[PDB]
Amino acid sequence: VSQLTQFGSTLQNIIERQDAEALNALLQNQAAELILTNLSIQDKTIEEL
Amino acid sequence: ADKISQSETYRRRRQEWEIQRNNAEAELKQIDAQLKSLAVRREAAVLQK
Repeated sequence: VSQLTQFGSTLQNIIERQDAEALNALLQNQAAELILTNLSIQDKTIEEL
Repeated sequence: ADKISQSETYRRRRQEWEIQRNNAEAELKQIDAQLKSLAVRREAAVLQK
């Protein structure tokens, strides 16, 4: 049983790291997609000048 | 002689109407480009939205 509890603690640590890394990967996709509109705005500011 | 002086007075007045008409035409022309710049700015705010 104490061996099982040890597998359960390793498993919980894996659970936490998996989803912290899925959020970490998600944020970079959101940042990459948010950048394109800023590029369009800056280019069109040039046309304003 | 007063006939000639009146003639030249009307001619100088007409030249001043060239100064005024050309000034108005130039101001009108620059306003259109101001509108073009604000159209770019307005659709830039749309892209920011």
